Amino acid sequence: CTVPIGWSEPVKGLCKARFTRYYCMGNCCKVYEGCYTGGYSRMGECARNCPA
Amino acid sequence: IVGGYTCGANTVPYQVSLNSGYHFCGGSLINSQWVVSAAHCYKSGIQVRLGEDNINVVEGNEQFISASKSIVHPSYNSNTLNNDIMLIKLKSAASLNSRVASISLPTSCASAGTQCLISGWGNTKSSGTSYPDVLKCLKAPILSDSSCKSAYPGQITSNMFCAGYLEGGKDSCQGDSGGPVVCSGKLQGIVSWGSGCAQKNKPGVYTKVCNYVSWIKQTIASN
Ligand SMILES: [Ca+2]
Ligand SMILES: [Cl-]
Repeated sequence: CTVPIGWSEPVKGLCKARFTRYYCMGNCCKVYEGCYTGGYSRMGECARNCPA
Repeated sequence: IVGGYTCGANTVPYQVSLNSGYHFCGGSLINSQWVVSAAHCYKSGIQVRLGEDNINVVEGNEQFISASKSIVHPSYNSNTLNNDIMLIKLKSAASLNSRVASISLPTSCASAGTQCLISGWGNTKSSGTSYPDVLKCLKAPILSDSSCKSAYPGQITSNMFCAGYLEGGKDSCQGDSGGPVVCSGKLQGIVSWGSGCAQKNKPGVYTKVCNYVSWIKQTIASN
């Protein structure tokens, strides 16, 4: 999944956890590692909800 | 840990990795059946990994133990991160040895200027991502409350302190949360939050463990 330059990505949390979350970025789900509470914990759950 | 160095295998024997299929937070072993971490690290399905150095290679000193209880502070506030502390009970007791050892709780709070040791398997880059195999370490001073509030006005409670650097380049980072800040042989802090990592004028913020001695004791006694 390639996110174009300028796209609005998820807001980085201030906490210092490294959760793995999958977020829909336009056409496809991309993995985000950090203090993220949004998106989905399972890639397939993101994918069936992407686009949105 | 950004701007730090290699601790050396099992030299931080109270350091644990919290794993849920991957490393997501650290913690600190405080007795054979209890770990201290951050409340914001709470999730289902936690395995505690003690005795780790390289978290991606079995080196033989690991103990893998499920978290049987994961107990956030009841007054943890997920918006302000006040009371950012959690206790994890181990399903079976750790076998304490030279590589897996508890860290003493504080009897009193630490003072500004004290150099502490902060450790973890978090990101080593302040922009982009590089997660280490082996445990990383940073020596960092406790900053004054007024300096902490200058950096983070309106955001610092009595249960938080700042430690690190104001000029950038040295900090804890994502993946270090929940892990130790040890000062003078005592667990004084828990890696909690900051404005990014290793940014100018934005030191790391840590849960102030000395305020929670009674809660920790009572929680352990009652669970
Ligand atoms: Ca290992
Ligand atoms: Cl999946």
